[PDB]
Amino acid sequence: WGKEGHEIICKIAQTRLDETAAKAVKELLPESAEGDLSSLCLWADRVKFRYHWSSPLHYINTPDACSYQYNRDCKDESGEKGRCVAGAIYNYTTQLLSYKSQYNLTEALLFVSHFMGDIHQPLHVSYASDKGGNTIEVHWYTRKANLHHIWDSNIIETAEADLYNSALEGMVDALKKNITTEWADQVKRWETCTKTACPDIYASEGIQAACDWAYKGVTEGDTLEDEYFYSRLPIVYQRLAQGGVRLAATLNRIFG
Ligand SMILES: *[C@@H]1O[C@H](CO)[C@@H](O[C@@H]2O[C@H](CO)[C@@H](O[C@@H]3O[C@H](CO[C@H]4O[C@H](CO[C@H]5O[C@H](CO)[C@@H](O)[C@H](O)[C@@H]5O)[C@@H](O)[C@H](O[C@H]5O[C@H](CO)[C@@H](O)[C@H](O)[C@@H]5O)[C@@H]4O)[C@@H](O)[C@H](O[C@H]4O[C@H](CO)[C@@H](O)[C@H](O)[C@@H]4O[C@H]4O[C@H](CO)[C@@H](O)[C@H](O)[C@@H]4O)[C@@H]3O)[C@H](O)[C@H]2NC(C)=O)[C@H](O)[C@H]1NC(C)=O
Ligand SMILES: *[C@@H]1O[C@H](CO)[C@@H](O[C@@H]2O[C@H](CO)[C@@H](O[C@@H]3O[C@H](CO)[C@@H](O)[C@H](O[C@H]4O[C@H](CO)[C@@H](O)[C@H](O)[C@@H]4O)[C@@H]3O)[C@H](O)[C@H]2NC(C)=O)[C@H](O[C@@H]2O[C@@H](C)[C@@H](O)[C@@H](O)[C@@H]2O)[C@H]1NC(C)=O
Ligand SMILES: *[C@@H]1O[C@H](CO)[C@@H](O[C@@H]2O[C@H](CO)[C@@H](O[C@@H]3O[C@H](CO)[C@@H](O)[C@H](O)[C@@H]3O)[C@H](O)[C@H]2NC(C)=O)[C@H](O)[C@H]1NC(C)=O
Ligand SMILES: [Zn+2]
Ligand SMILES: [Zn+2]
Ligand SMILES: [Zn+2]
Repeated sequence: WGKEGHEIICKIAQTRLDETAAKAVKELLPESAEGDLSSLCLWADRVKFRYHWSSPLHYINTPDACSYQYNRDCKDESGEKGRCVAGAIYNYTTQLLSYKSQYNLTEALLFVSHFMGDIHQPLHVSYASDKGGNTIEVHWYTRKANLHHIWDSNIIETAEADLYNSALEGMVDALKKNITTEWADQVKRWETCTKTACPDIYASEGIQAACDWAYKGVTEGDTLEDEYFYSRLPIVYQRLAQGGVRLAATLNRIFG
């Protein structure tokens, strides 16, 4: 996701922390964050080149199909197993279990927070052949955009402006209300993990969404506008809510 998606996920998550996780997060964040996890939930994107080994950790490349399997797909372009967003979530969650080494656990917190978000963006678990939709060039209303960017940013930005009247917290607040009043039974399933982290579950949902919602109906050169926007917005909402709920549930397990 772009900035807005990560902020939403991290705002939802931080308000769902239990006392032990809330305490650990306050302790691990730098002073400059002013206690707010969401102020640093794009940090991982800002070290893609300084930590160039981290760049493949934001996504999963799959074959042209609707399936994900860790052993088949969780690898970087050189074939190194584990080097994908699912593998990164396992790595950094494991590191945080040691909290109160060799590792910087502030970085581990910021990585797991960002990557729990990215594994929920459908086009972060999608086809190698189109670079997760980056090579699918369309228009978003009147402007050129690639499909990946539409999912990272344009849908959310257009909703924030047109539907939420530029209210920086309107979408968050509406998602939180629905977590309580519309989605309670589902939320319980979203939180449950028979392990500490369950990223493969989330990735498998994501490639299915990439097939059925993101790529579906889209051809190079199309104009995506209201029909696509209104029909895909509920799945964006779902994935943001899932990401926030699962980030909190995972941190609660780690720090508990
Ligand atoms: C899980 O989370 C962890 C933590 O975030 C991730 O760890 C990171 O993993 C990446 C690789 O995936 C590492 O980067 C690579 O590091 C090696 C060198 O590794 C040694 O040096 C590291 C840096 O040390 C200096 O800096 C520190 C900090 O300032 C100082 O303290 C030191 O004194 C040094 O000055 C050091 O971090 C490494 O230690 C880690 O590993 C050891 C085990 O060996 C542990 O004991 C430690 O506790 C610690 O965990 C280690 O000592 C580089 O060689 C890599 O770069 C080369 O290769 C790249 C291609 O693969 C290429 O792009 C680069 O240009 C570079 O290429 C050059 O060198 C090659 C080899 O010689 C040549 O072939 C090539 O031609 C060219 O010349 C790369 O930088 C991170 O260091 C590591 N970070 C940490 C903190 O551990 C992990 O990836 C995560 N995994 C998943 C799945 O999420
Ligand atoms: C665990 O990991 C985090 C994230 O990587 C580290 O936090 C980062 O620390 C660095 C400093 O090491 C901060 O950058 C500095 O920010 C200040 C203020 O903007 C700059 O003045 C400073 O610039 C100087 O140093 C650079 C060194 O390369 C030079 O390029 C410049 O020219 C200039 O001389 C530098 O940019 C990051 O902002 C900060 N990131 C975050 C997200 O907080 C942890 O480092 C610790 O915490 C820091 C706040 C600071 O107190 C460090 O001294 C601490 O080590 C790191 N924890 C570790 C290693 O224990
Ligand atoms: C929070 O949950 C509420 C309730 O589900 C969401 O509002 C509902 O949004 C749906 C669209 O996802 C609306 O349904 C649509 O209505 C039109 C017109 O009838 C129809 O063409 C579509 O086929 C679809 O049925 C629904 O009217 C609306 N409900 C209410 C009471 O306003 C809301 O969007 C959710 N917000 C977030 C952030 O999740
Ligand atoms: Zn992202
Ligand atoms: Zn992206
Ligand atoms: Zn990212």
